[PDB]
This record gives sequence, C-alpha cells and structure tokens, in this order.
Amino acid sequence: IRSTSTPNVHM
Amino acid sequence: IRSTSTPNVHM
Amino acid sequence: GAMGSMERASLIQKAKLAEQAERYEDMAAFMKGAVEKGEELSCEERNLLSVAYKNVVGGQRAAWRVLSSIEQKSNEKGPEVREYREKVETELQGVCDTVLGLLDSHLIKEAGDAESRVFYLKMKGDYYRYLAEVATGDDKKRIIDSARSAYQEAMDISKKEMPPTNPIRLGLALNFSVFHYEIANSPEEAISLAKTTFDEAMADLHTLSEDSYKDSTLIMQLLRDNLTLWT
Amino acid sequence: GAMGSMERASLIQKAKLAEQAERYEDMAAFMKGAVEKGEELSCEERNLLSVAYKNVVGGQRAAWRVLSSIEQKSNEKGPEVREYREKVETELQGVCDTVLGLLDSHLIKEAGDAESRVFYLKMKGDYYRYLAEVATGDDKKRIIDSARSAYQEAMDISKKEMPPTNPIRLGLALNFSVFHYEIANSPEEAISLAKTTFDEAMADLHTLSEDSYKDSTLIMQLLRDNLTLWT
Ligand SMILES: *CC(=O)N1CC2(C1)CN(S(=O)(=O)c1ccc(I)cc1)CCO2
Ligand SMILES: *CC(=O)N1CC2(C1)CN(S(=O)(=O)c1ccc(I)cc1)CCO2
Ligand SMILES: [Cl-]
Ligand SMILES: [Cl-]
Ligand SMILES: [Mg+2]
Ligand SMILES: [Mg+2]
Ligand SMILES: [Mg+2]
Ligand SMILES: [Mg+2]
Ligand SMILES: [Mg+2]
Ligand SMILES: [Mg+2]
Repeated sequence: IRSTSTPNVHM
Repeated sequence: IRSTSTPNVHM
Repeated sequence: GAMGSMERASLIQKAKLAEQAERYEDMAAFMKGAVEKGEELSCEERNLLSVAYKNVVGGQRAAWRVLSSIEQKSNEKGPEVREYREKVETELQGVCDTVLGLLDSHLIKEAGDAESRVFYLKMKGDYYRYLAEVATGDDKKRIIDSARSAYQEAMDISKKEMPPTNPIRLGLALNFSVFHYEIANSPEEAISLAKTTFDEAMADLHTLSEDSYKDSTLIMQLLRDNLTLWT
Repeated sequence: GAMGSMERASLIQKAKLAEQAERYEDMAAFMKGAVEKGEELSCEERNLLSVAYKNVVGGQRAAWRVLSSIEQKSNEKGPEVREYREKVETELQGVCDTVLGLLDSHLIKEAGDAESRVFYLKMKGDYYRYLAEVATGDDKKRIIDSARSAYQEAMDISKKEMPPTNPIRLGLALNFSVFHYEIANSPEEAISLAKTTFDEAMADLHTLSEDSYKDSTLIMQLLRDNLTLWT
C-alpha cells in the first residue's frame, strides 16, 4: 500500500 | 552456543 | 506513580494496545500500573506482564552481551566500551529490581491458585537469573542463592499441584535447567532435570489441556533441543 | 545537556557501539551530543546521526499507524485508544522537533560541501514530512510548506552540484516523490519526479562512484518499485 522511501541502510 | 529458555510466546 | 490516576481496566486495555504496537516499555509501565492497584492478576494479565517485561529485559540482555563481547575482545583502547557496557548493565539491573519489587510487594502471596503461585516464583527465579548473568562478588552469590531458592519452591508446588504437561510447570523446569547449566556451573543437575521433565511429560501425555497443548508441546521440544545441545 | 562532559571522539565511539548493540535511542543521544560540540560532521558521522534518528522515529511511526488504524476502525468504546495514540503522537513530534532543532541550530549552513548541504536539507524535509503524517489544521499547512521548501532547495543544489547517480541526490528525489504522493496529494508531480530521476540516472550510469554504487543501484530500484506501484 504505502510508497517506499529511502531506507535506513548503513553507508 | 547458549541454552534456550522459555520463549516470550503469547498465551 | 505515573499510572496512579488511571483506572485498572484502562491500564489493561492500553497494555494490550501497546503489545499490538510493539511498544513494550509502555506495555510494562501500564502493567506495573495495573499491578499497583493491588488486585490479583488473571492468567491473561500475567501473560501481558510477562511479555512486556521479558521484551524490555530481552533487548537489554542482547545489548549487554554485544558490549561485553567487544569489551572482552578489547581486553586481549579507552574506557568507552566499559563505560557504555556499565550504563546498559545499570538499566538492566533497574528493570530486574522493578520486577522483583512488584513480585515481593504485590504478586507473591501464601494464598492464590497453584498456577499464580508457581508463575510468580518462576518469574522471581528468572529475574534473579538475569541479575546473575551480569553480577560479580558479594552481590553475586546472594543473587544465585535467591534464584535457586525461588526456583526450588516453585518446583515443590508444581510437582505437588500440577500435571507434568502443565505449561507453567514445563517452562519453570526448562528455566531451572538453564539456571543449572548457564549460571550454577552444574551441567549434571541440568541434564537430569531436563530429561526427567521431558520423560514425565511424555509418560503422562494424556494430561495435555485443550487450551494450552501447543504451549506444552513447544516447551517439550525446547527441553529436547537443550538435551541435544548438552548431548 | 547530558553529553556535555563527554569528549566528541568518545561520543562518536559510543554511537558506533550503540549501533552494534541495536540501542538506537542511546545512539541518537550520543550523536545529538556530538553535534552539540559545534564541529562539522563527516559523511560517516552523518550516517550515524541519520541511522539513529530514523530507527527511533521509525518505531514511533509504525506504533502510531497501528494505533491510528485501531482508532479509525473503532470510529465505525472509551477514550483509551485515542489517549494512547495521542501519547505516541506527542513523543514522535518531540523527536522530530529535536531533529529539526539540531538541523537549524547546528548543521544547516550557507557554507559546507554540496553533500552536507543537500543531506541536511533532505533531512529537514523528511522530519517535516513525519510531522505532516500526524498533523491537522493551522499547524499542518505550515508543516507541509516547510517540507516542500526544504526539499526544493535541496533539489536545486543537487541538480547543480551532483551527478545524477549520486546516492544523496537519488535518495532526496525518492523522498520528495513520496512527499508528493503520500502527503501533498499530487500523484502527477510524484510520478514525473520519480521517472525523470530514474531515467537521468540510467542515462548517466557511467557517473556511479566506486564507493557508493550499491547505494545508488538500490535507490534506482526503489524509484522503479514506486513507479510500478503508482503504475
Ligand atoms: C495461566 C497462567 O498463570 N499463565 C502464566 C502464563 C500462563 C505462562 N507463563 S510461563 O512463563 O509459564 C510460559 C509457559 C509456556 C510458554 I510456550 C511461555 C511462557 C507466562 C505467560 O502466561
Ligand atoms: C556522504 C554523506 O554526506 N552521506 C549522507 C549519507 C552519505 C547518505 N544519506 S541519504 O539519506 O542520502 C541515503 C542515500 C542512499 C541510501 I541506500 C540511504 C540513505 C544518509 C546516510 O549518509
Ligand atoms: Cl556511557
Ligand atoms: Cl495513554
Ligand atoms: Mg477502577
Ligand atoms: Mg557493574
Ligand atoms: Mg552428562
Ligand atoms: Mg574533545
Ligand atoms: Mg494531536
Ligand atoms: Mg499518471
């Protein structure tokens, strides 16, 4: 349902 | 490695 | 306390909402509020209390184990790892103190049904055991005795008043067996208790209850898994 | 504040330990402490700040959505659901206020490299967007404007100073597209931004950096997934 945003991925 | 104890299973 | 103005039934209701929202700190606070009303808890309410506090102390134990392992590997570079491990240790001890306080001030009674009496004494053993995982010195042996004593009293009541498939009885026996192996350096006592517990349940399998057999069958498998591990 | 006596380098060190221990509230507190030293953050430190706060506000958003859905279904039975949803809402707003405070008091500057300027303005948009998910009335339109404005300024800098595969540029564009679709009721603006962003990255794929291409390729797939969803 909800649009996906930038994930909390360690850079 | 660690022994398993009673789990946090909803009753 | 902060929950003093809220009705018992609303605290129970909010504990269930907090469980649904995976807000386990809130859930524990709501159930501490409910216990402080000074009425007895039902089976369903003991489940809410147990789940909430076990989740909170669970995250603290996992954190402490990560930090303790970094610290021991570093003892093979600054005070930061020790300081932060001590900070998490202090909070963990705080939560175990809160639980042991509630048990002693409100929940543990001479009266009540066997289920309630065994459950609370099992819970006293578990939270003394969690303190023992992080303890050292004069504080420690006091802690290990308090855990064994609470567990044994629980075991005495369970063997006299409950069928051998009863999920509180099985969970208590599982957790006492872990005390023996992980805390008390007594692998023999652990294996003996676990094997006796499994074998007696299977011998009297007909005693499974229609409302709890899935819980009993799960604990029986965990005793089997520990026996395989301890070989 | 509580971190005022601790050295900046020790706060960074403890933020990394807290990340390892999955103690994200501690990690956020450590990084707020580091920011309050008033030195600039590196790329690695912005990652620690971002991860810590996104985890904290993440759990609050998930909690709020669970509670809000129970509340709306109940509006189809006591004040308890509304009261508890309001309690979680207040804490969420508290954390977004803390982040927006740090950005405005310490991090957002006229000077600095493009990466830092775009990252902080993207972060301002995101935390205004999180306030907007729970806002209503005169407070709300103020919030939605503040989010769009922060995002647009970020977009202006990114298109001028960064290659079109840059992971901050791509993540900002992904998040502005979500603002358009989920907050601003502008599906057209969303689809247009997402498609332009994907197509321009693919057109200039040669601009991928050796140290960040896995992050760029991940965001490109998330823009594609949203386009599939918005069809
Ligand atoms: C009826 C009652 O008082 N209950 C307490 C319990 C049901 C069971 N415990 S427990 O720790 O004994 C336990 C046993 C089996 C399993 I699977 C999980 C937990 C806690 C929850 O409520
Ligand atoms: C170098 C720098 O300043 N950085 C900030 C960042 C690297 C990236 N952001 S982000 O929100 O732009 C982001 C982009 C791609 C992905 I996958 C995740 C997050 C946050 C972390 O550090
Ligand atoms: Cl610390
Ligand atoms: Cl509340
Ligand atoms: Mg009342
Ligand atoms: Mg100590
Ligand atoms: Mg043996
Ligand atoms: Mg210093
Ligand atoms: Mg409100
Ligand atoms: Mg369209």
